[PDB]
Amino acid sequence: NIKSAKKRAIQSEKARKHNASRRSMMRTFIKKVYAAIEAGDKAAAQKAFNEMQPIVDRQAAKGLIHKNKAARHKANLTAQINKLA
Amino acid sequence: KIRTLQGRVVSDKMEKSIVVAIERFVKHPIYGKFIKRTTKLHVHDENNECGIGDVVEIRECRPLSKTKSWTLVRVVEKAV
Amino acid sequence: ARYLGPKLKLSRREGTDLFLKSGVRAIDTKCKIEQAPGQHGARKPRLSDYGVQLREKQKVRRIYGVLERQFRNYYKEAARLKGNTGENLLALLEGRLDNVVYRMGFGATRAEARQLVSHKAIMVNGRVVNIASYQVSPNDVVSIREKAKKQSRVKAALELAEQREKPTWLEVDAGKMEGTFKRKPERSDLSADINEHLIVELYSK
Amino acid sequence: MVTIRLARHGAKKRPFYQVVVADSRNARNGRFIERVGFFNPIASEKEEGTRLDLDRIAHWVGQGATISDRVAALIKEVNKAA
Amino acid sequence: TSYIGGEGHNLQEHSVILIRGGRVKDLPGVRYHTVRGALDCSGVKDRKQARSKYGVKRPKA
RNA sequence: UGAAGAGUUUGAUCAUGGCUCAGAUUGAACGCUGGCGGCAGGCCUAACACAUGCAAGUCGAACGGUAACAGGAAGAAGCUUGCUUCUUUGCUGACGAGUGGCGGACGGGUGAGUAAUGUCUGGGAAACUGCCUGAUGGAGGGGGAUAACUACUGGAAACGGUAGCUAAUACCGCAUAACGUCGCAAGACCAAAGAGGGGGACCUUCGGGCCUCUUGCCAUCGGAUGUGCCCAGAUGGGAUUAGCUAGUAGGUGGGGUAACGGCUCACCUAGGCGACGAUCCCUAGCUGGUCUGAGAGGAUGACCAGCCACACUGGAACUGAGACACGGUCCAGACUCCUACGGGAGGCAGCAGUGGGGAAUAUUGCACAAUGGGCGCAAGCCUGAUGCAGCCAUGCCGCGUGUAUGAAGAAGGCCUUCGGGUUGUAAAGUACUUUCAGCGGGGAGGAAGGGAGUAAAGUUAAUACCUUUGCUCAUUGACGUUACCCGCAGAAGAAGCACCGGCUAACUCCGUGCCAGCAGCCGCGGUAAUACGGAGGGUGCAAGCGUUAAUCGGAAUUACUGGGCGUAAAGCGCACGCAGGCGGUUUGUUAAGUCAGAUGUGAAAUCCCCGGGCUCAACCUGGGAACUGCAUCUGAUACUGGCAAG
Repeated sequence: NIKSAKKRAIQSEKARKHNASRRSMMRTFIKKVYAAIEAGDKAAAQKAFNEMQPIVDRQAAKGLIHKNKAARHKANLTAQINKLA
Repeated sequence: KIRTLQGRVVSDKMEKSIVVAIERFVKHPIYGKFIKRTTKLHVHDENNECGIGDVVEIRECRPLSKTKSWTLVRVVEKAV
Repeated sequence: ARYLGPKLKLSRREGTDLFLKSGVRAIDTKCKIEQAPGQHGARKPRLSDYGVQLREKQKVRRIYGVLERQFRNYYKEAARLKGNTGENLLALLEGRLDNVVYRMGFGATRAEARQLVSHKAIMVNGRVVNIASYQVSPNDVVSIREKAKKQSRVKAALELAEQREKPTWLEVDAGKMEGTFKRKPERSDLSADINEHLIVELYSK
Repeated sequence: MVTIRLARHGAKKRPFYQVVVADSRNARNGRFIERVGFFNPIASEKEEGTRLDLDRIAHWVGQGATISDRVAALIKEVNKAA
Repeated sequence: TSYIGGEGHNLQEHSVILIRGGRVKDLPGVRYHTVRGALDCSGVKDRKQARSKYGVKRPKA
């Protein structure tokens, strides 16, 4: 019907695709941390986290996540690394 | 410290949790007889340190599990 | 609203002179007071404990021309006031402008007062009022507008008033033909044979 | 968006407005927070046309409340008068 | 069953009628009392008093 | 300020006991009738199907731009001697389509679902909060794009695909660095945007920089507001529903959300819920309130307002501060329709209207002038919200339909002892009045504001600009030929409806002859019948008046206030007894019940009171009272409960 809705629709499809790419990118730099947590290496997990920390915190700043889910993923991975070794 | 609802624990079996039964008068709204209405309510007890039948002093906390929102502050009676 | 009325078969039923007509009409002079209101003559009236308050409620309604809707509204706003419910009814019926323009001495019957009021003639507190139900508050000064000061009626109907009694809760300066409802009428000076404690049981069923 | 708009409450052809403090998202004759004074547009010294309770308006305005269009005039037409 | 009271009768076997209520006291359970002169059932003949309770309306008079 | 009874079982009466009636109210309907006007309501049924029109946009001060329109600018030309026919330019106002921002989550509808983590009251913590507000800072630099647009370009269509094109406050990196997050601490890591207005003064590749103005931007901390979550109590019928429950109850850990939590997963414990009614079934949106009632209570929940839930039926999620989203997306199904049959399109529980169903419920209006809302720097656009109009006696309120005087009681009717009485001063006639409707002219108030100039110490440039004020000028009303006022007519246009045996105010005559019929009850009709039908007369109410339906009352007829059980209905056939319910007496203690006081809260409107404004009233409205509650705190300690001693 309305001219608004059929622009907000294509706009939301574009934003869907772009947001989806960002979140399925960050869900790789968290699973790279997990694949080292289960691997039981302190150092490899340390690099995995020190590379995660921008990406999960970068878009929490300006997008998908916001500060509380970024805080959660930082915290409950620092905690898991600490008690790894 | 809100009103620290005194109650008598019913069943301390369940792990780190109890069942405290509060008892209350209330005048019957339509007939006027002071009836005794119990208020059973799950309480989180952290050490299983209270046995059936001793009056405890419980408090409102954030929900701690599905249907468990009370913890006690201190016990004022021994089970036996 | 007023319904053109039962004429004198009105007052014949109640017995007492209910003033729809005023003049030499007090004596019979073609009125035939209580010969018969109709088909049967002086049939003995076997009124029940009910009929003798319907009779008085419609003595009161039909003195003033009030009706069942307005008379029950008057009943309710007389029964929510403070004090004697019956004297409250008579007070708020006596303060009615249709009435007061009569008790002033203007006109000759409350139908004439109801018509003068409705025809802009009576003007109270300096602003024209043509509602007959306007409850005249005390200390008001009722008048007659300039157009109707000498119209046809109040020059003679006023002379038909001095032989009549002077109601003592309002004063009439007939020489200037403007009056002042000075204070609230009471039961005692409102010298009527009306038993309030029949009406009040009629409505308080 | 707490606002100090007006709600129309009087009968037909004769509007009466309460100066209400309510947020924007509510319909003007929906919910509200505080009722600080009224406005009766009718004139010719029937009565006071406005009573307004300036201290609660000043409080709300200093608390982040957007004082609306007609009521803005209502404020100073009081202050200019007194 | 509905009673067709009035001063005379005018219905048929398929005319649509407007049932009313108000039990009749004689028949063993005719407790609806058809309205006169509202739906396709005519009024009553030459009837002057209580004329509203039947479907006839103001002879010139 | 508060409280009524009557009839009816009998030859008859005292009681029981139902049944009926008299009051008030309705989102009413129907029957007969009808003049106004004010205020207010108006599909209660099929959450059935929906023609057709409107119901959601805005900003060119974000940016490519020109699709038009206009201001034109330039140019070629008509001379048309300086006027205007043409070709380019977005150069300008401005603006279609496009990207972008914000709003489509509000406002508006409905009550299907929901019997309860939904609603109401009262507390609480483990949370976010676009717009608005205070404080603090930051606000450098770079990139790759893609619609627009161009040109091909399939598809009947719906709708696309190729090749170039292109900017931005779009998008993303970089330096960026806490008052941030993670972390014990160290350390680590994280953002952003420009835009206009005038350029004083200067520079200017004359881009603009640069000064300045305004506004926007990023980060953090508050605020307010909104929302999420939690707990307790209270919220329908059925026990002819007595057992239910395995992520089910809890605990470890992961994982998950803004946030706690079985919210989810692995594991372990074997619980949890239930007579104080779980589970199951039926019905139902919930509240302030409405009606009724002396009141307790009962019945309700259309209007108005707060919360909830749904948006053709059923799944899901995206985008976003906020949705699982009426006029948004994907998917199914039923449909309705286009279809070239290969495929597509739609959702009035918005407004008005249509078909249907129904006893029953309205216009396919006017304006955004007010109030509010969205976007905007503002002018402004948009608003089926809203304001008003239309229809409808649906209600409530106010008015009118004439007023006086008038007999030999005019005739004429009714009856009639024929005497007359009655209809009845009623009529006619007599003098007069014009309120409403009619005609004519006067005629507010709802309009505050916004526009154009004007002083500014404000701001810096000093006036520039902007800002607010102050002043001046002109300007905005749908309704609406407004209310109201004044002139002109003449009684000129304005009365019905039920009822009359008792209950109940109000009876006579005739026809009928258990027939036609009536009827709320008692009961009438079989030769007068004040009960049916007609006439005259009266009674009651009056633009109404009757009937049906519905609720409460009366009904003390579910009885808490406020009933009973020998014989009227009603003591289990009798015991024992768990749970339950009650508990002698003195002292001490507590202070849970109780009581007093206090503090918050009990939305607004409703209800009541004293007012006030509409010529009165309905109606509107100020202030109070009231909301009989809940929670917290402080006292008392007689009575009830606890604990102890007897």
